[PDB]
Amino acid sequence: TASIAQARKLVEQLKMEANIDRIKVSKAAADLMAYCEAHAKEDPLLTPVPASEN
Amino acid sequence: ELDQLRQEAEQLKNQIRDARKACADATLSQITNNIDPVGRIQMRTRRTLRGHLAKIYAMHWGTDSRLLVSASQDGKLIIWDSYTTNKVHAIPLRSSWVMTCAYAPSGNYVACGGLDNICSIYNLKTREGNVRVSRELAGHTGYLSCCRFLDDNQIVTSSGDTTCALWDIETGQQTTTFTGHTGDVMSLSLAPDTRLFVSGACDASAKLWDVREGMCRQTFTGHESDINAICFFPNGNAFATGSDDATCRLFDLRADQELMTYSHDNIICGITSVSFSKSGRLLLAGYDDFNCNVWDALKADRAGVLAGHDNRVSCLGVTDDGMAVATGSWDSFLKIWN
Amino acid sequence: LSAEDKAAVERSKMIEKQLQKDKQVYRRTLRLLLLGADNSGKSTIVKQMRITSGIFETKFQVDKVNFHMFDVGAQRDERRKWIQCFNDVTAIIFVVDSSDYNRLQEALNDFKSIWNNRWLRTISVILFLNKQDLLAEKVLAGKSKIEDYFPEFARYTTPEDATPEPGEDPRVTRAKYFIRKEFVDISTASGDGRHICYPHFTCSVDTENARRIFNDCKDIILQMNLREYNLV
Amino acid sequence: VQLVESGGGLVQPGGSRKLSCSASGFAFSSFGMHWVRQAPEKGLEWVAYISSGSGTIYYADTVKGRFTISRDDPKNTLFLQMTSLRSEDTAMYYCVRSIYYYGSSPFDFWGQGTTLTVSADIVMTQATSSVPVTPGESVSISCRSSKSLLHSNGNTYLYWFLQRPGQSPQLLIYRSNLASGVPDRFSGSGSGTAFTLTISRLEAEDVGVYYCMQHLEYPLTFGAGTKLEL
Amino acid sequence: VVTILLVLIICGLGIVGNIMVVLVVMRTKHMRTPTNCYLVSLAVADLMVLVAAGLPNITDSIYGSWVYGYVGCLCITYLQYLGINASSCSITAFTIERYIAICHPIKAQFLCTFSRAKKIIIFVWAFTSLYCMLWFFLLDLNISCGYKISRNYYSPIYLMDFGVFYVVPMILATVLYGFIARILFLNRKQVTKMLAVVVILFALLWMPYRTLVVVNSFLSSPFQENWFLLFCRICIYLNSAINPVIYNLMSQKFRAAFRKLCN
Repeated sequence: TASIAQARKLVEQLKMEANIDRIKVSKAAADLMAYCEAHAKEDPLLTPVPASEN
Repeated sequence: ELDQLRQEAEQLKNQIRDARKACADATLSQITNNIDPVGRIQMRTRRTLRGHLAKIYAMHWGTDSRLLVSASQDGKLIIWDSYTTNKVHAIPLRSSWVMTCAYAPSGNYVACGGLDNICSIYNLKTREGNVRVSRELAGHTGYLSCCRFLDDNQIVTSSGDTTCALWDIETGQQTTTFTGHTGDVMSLSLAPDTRLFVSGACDASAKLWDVREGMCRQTFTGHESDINAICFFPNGNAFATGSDDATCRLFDLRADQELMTYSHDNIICGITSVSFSKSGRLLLAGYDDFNCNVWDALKADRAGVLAGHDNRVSCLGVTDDGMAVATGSWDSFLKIWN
Repeated sequence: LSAEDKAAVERSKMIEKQLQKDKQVYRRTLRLLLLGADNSGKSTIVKQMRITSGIFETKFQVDKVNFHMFDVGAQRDERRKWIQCFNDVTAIIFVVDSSDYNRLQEALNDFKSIWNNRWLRTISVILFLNKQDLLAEKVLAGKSKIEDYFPEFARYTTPEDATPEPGEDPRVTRAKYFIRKEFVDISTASGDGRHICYPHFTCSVDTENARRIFNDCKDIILQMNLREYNLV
Repeated sequence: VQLVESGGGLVQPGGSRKLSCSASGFAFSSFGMHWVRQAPEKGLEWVAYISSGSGTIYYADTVKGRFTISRDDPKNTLFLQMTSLRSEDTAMYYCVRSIYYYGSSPFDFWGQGTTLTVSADIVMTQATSSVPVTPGESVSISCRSSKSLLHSNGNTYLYWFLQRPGQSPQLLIYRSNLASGVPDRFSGSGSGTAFTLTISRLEAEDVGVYYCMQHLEYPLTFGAGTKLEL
Repeated sequence: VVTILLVLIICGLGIVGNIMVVLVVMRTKHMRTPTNCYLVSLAVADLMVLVAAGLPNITDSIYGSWVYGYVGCLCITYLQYLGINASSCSITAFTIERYIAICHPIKAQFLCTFSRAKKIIIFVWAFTSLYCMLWFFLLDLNISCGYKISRNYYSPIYLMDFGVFYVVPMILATVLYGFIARILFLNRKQVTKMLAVVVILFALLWMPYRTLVVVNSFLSSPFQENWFLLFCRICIYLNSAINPVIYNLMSQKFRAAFRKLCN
């Protein structure tokens, strides 16, 4: 039953994946931007820190 | 049976696609156009490592931002002191073709592996001082691509057998095994909670597995080539995927789809590494054009370029505190930028 | 300068000396990649080159120089990813069952895949057509004809510049030369000179097996230096 | 892990003697060796140090010329040859291993040592030499130094060694960073000038002499030592 | 004035060639090989020997006098000698490298490395500088740059310039290239031609001046005819300008790097 076996396995996988909630992209993008702006000062790569902190 | 099951699978895929499209209210660009520009991030080389012998093929930052683990294709691990540039540890590996290395979150264990198909975890704080083989675990029928420590007793690994596995150090066996992918798993990345982790394989897709149960809660299927790098966002709600098509894609666990595609026409060489900063604004990705790039995770604009290396960049990593960024290339020279 | 930092610098210098001593050997050694399907006699080749492990390293010394041959016969079928790590190696020895005509198509497909690879584009691919005795016996028995699988074999003329070995039947010579010509055509295609094949008819008992590796690697390094050292 | 010393005994003034130390249970070459003397009814005192691979050697200003340290790595052994032994040389010598790198704990294992009887660096001064205390209470030993041990790198080059009756000094702290094999009861605090060793809960195994050591400059100097009894 | 124009155009060709070679081997990423190091050495040698030997001769031919003064003439003459000697030293090193790589590929892949190339080029440059330092003490004006002591006393020095800097390197180059051609024919149809052209050009362009300086160091009447000195200068300039062209432009790696710079 290898063929139908993997078929039903992937079917159940797609099913359990579809049951997961999916919010719109706007809220996700807003949350990402907020989290990025929250740690802006704590990112020496983004905000060049003075030579005294390196 | 087989025909009805194939039809049901196709219908489920179409339903998932329609649901993902309905939630696609807009792209990340529309919302990231009002944020102020990030400007140019001109990073300069603060340290230069000249100890590696063969092509550097792996690296990682441990809990301490001062020690840097790096593996070379000659079967040699080196824990460098990023600050003083000194060599804190040197481990000769029994396997020459090492492609993965990681530094445990406790600073006492370091994992490695590759074509040997055996994940070797060495201990650094041994009473004997010398580096000893703590646990050389086997069971994977394929080359090891990446290693990541979850604690001082468990470690997740990805092998060429298309199946990832969480092993226990003390027991030396698979704490759990995940269902195989369509292709070989090439990269791994742990979430800040350590409960879930996303993994990509040769197939154009990435699966979000759970450490508690061996099931991929989500499966992204957006790409046009084989994924070679993947890294989690500092928050844990999104992650960037890099493939050999010279294009990165920022997928989200909450929206369950790609948010932005970082690509450029002048970039034709594939990607080998991806990493974020402590904040996530700067997405760093190593390209096969003998240089690394740093884009804006939100604006997607070219923030900086690192052309210090002379060979194909193999791996890169940002410190846990974000003070500097290490980059190991095939030129046997690892460079730290800041 | 602190004392602990000085001790750490001394430890770093010692580790550098160790890494240099190791790089000495790593540089004085030549890396070779052995590739071949299950039907290929790569196992018998390793057994003859005696001058869950996905990798098998074998060191053998010839003419006072070492060779580290890497055999990979315990991994997944596809090899487009883990093959990239084998760049900058000395040579790639491709094995093929030249006797079994059924698997010859798959062998040529694998050879073309390994040759047109983007990462191995600048890596020579040594070719050993092992199992010549079985090929000779089969082509002499006449029960299995290459024409059944390759139509060109029916309209293929024996090379005029050939070098038939003493005691070889015309059919054996013609078959081996047709195989070598097919391999050379698959190789030269998009070769550009940066990498060339080295077809060599290897027997099942010929002790001069590693000698072939030496003679091929010498010319390979010569050609690679003619370009890097600004000769050609 | 063992460091067994030998060669001690009685020596006449002006004589010589080769104190040997056999090391086992670890890579002897990977650890630098320190010969430290302890006078009878007194505290510790650093004598000599030999780095890995014999790449660097140091001696105390008072022991230069007479004592010479060497290490045989093929046999994993250490030797200290003393010549023109003076009367003050009567003391017990200990060999200690130390590996220097970020996150390490130099001076983590102290050998048993051997007794040999005859016939401007930074100084560490402790306020109290003996403090009476019973089990259950907490102790706070103080330590003062003439030079700030806070180097430009930020590391606190301060070592605490606890010597118990019949045993050798045991490492408690190498840099507030607790040492290996030591319970969390011991803690360290203070600035680069003053230092404080705090024991939250006393036990019958804590009685002994606590010595402080500075590692900013290679020439070392141990303190007087604070004693804790039942 | 046609002579001035010829010298100027030859110097310009040499300068542009050397600058392009330098930009090709330095600003490029995959040029960290011993051959490229030897090429950079030869380029920075022959360019310093061209700019330091072209502009003074141009000025002497235009104005008819030496205007650089005493210190200036000393400095430029020292630079000229240093460059002329470093060119031959780098040619010798590169010929030895080619021989080791062609006739000894196995040993070359192990011994010949970029670090050893830096070692060798630095050593030969230091030796050349120490050998040329003698000109600081045995040189003076006569207003034209000349020699303070009679030309006879300079016979031991110039002889070396002909003995170990012309005869030794020429013999080494020709023998090494002959062995390379022998090994190539006995396993390569054009490499032998390029090596033969290199040998012929080197010999025919380094014979004139190396022989003039020698004959003038023994004859009672130093041959200082303007035409012969001009011919020798032109030959030196042509040789230094074709060095970065016959050794680099006639190669695949240099062409690839060039096309990369202008991709």
